[PDB]
Amino acid sequence: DPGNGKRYYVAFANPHAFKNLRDSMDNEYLSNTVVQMQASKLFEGGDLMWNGV
Amino acid sequence: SITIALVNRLNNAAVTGASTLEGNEEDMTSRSLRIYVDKRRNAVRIAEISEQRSAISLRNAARATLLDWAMEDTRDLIIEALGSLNGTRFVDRTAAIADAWLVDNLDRVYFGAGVGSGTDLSADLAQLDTSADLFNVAALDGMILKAKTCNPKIRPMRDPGNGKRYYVAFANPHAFKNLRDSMDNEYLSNTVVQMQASKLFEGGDLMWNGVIVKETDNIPIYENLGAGGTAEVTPVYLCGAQALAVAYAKRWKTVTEEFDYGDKYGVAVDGIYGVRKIIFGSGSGDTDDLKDHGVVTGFFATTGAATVAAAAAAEN
Amino acid sequence: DPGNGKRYYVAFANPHAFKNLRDSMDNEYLSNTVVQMQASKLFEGGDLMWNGV
Amino acid sequence: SITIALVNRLNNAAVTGASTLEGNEEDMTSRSLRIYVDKRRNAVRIAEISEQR
Amino acid sequence: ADTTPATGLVVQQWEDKFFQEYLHDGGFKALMGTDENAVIQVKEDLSKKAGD
Repeated sequence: DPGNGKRYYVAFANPHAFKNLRDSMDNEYLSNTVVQMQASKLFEGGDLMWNGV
Repeated sequence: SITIALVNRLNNAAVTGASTLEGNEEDMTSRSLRIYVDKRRNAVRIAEISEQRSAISLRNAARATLLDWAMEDTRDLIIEALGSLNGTRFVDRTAAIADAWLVDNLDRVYFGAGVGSGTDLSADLAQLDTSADLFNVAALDGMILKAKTCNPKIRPMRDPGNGKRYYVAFANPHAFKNLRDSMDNEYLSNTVVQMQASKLFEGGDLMWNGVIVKETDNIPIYENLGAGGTAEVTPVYLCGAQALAVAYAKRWKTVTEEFDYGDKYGVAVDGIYGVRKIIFGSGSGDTDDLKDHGVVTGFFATTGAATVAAAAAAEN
Repeated sequence: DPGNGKRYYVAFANPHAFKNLRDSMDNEYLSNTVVQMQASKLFEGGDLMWNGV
Repeated sequence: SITIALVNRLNNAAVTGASTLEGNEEDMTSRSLRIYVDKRRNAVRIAEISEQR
Repeated sequence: ADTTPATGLVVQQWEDKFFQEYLHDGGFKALMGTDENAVIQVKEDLSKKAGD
């Protein structure tokens, strides 16, 4: 809880559920955001981040 | 031949409380793979009068061509091993071998658009049409998921950080072009990453979901293996760590010899080695149900010219 | 042949063929890329680059 | 004229360990191209009266 | 003719090294801590005292 209305949580999901989440995320957000860290995850991959989770 | 070993993981429930552990030990399982080696050589012989007549140096040309031939032979052996079905060459596959390989490796085989049954390889290839069964981002993502959900997990080539697992995919120029057509105006032209954006113009090895896709010009295109008996089929190989094994009994070496009182001079390149695809069993026996250790194979339809004849690529 | 699978070639085309290629390339790729040189080529009209050619 | 040369690649099957290589060698093929040179010239001649006019 | 080794005299070699299966550790070790706001709480108090 670093303040400023930001609250962080962890999430654990199976590779199939993670693949579904990434499919929902990439075609809309990851391919369009100007944030380098999240944009690079479209190619490098890794754990996703959404709404502080 | 040389035999390499793999040690399977232990999957037994813990002995809790004061229960005796003596006599209730876990049975460790091991698997073996035998890789053969063979001697491969080539040579070029030149006459002295032909050396005098020629404007160029024929000895240097012979040495250079022999080195290039050795490199090409090694590359062809590696590519052929990548597409071997349980150690058998794909063009020399039978119905029984192909069916057994497909049944025992269904967690590592992904046909185009995620189609195909789990009993016959011929029908599964016959379900591939050039319309919707091309090599695209969806097929690559499905193959990556397959690489992460097999019962014996495929080791990524690198673990750089937070959940990133890297693999190397090898694809034909036509499959690479299909992947680029899938990636060009959707992700490559809109991303803010300069390194990936530049690849749209200065084309090179692509990157997607941690997989580095490479364009290898010598991946075979099998003829008349698709839908309707007229669609070409190309394999794409997604490999992690420990995908292929090369045994070297004697590395590539060059020798020179003289014939006919020194009139003729010959240069030879020779080497004793063998390239195989690392496969281990999964059944009760040592090699009962062999599985591809570190390789995911995907067959996709293509419109490119077939490099393998229809009779050669048929299921003999 | 610098590396990383990069192979370069030079294409010579007539202004009509060049115009057709630019018409195929402008509304699809050059208008959205973040590469400064290729984006500037949309308004300056320099020699085109595609797939290393 | 001048002559340039090209050396074709070897495309023969590898020899098995027990097979004999002595006498079953592969013949290297070499190709040549002959480039001719010629004298090209062009002249313009002007009269003195035309220079005055 | 040419002398070849007998079929049963062809030597096979075995390697003393072995491969290991790839296992994902889950990544829970990064969330373990003794702080009050740790996602996974580690209580090592029974390592010095008595009790189950």
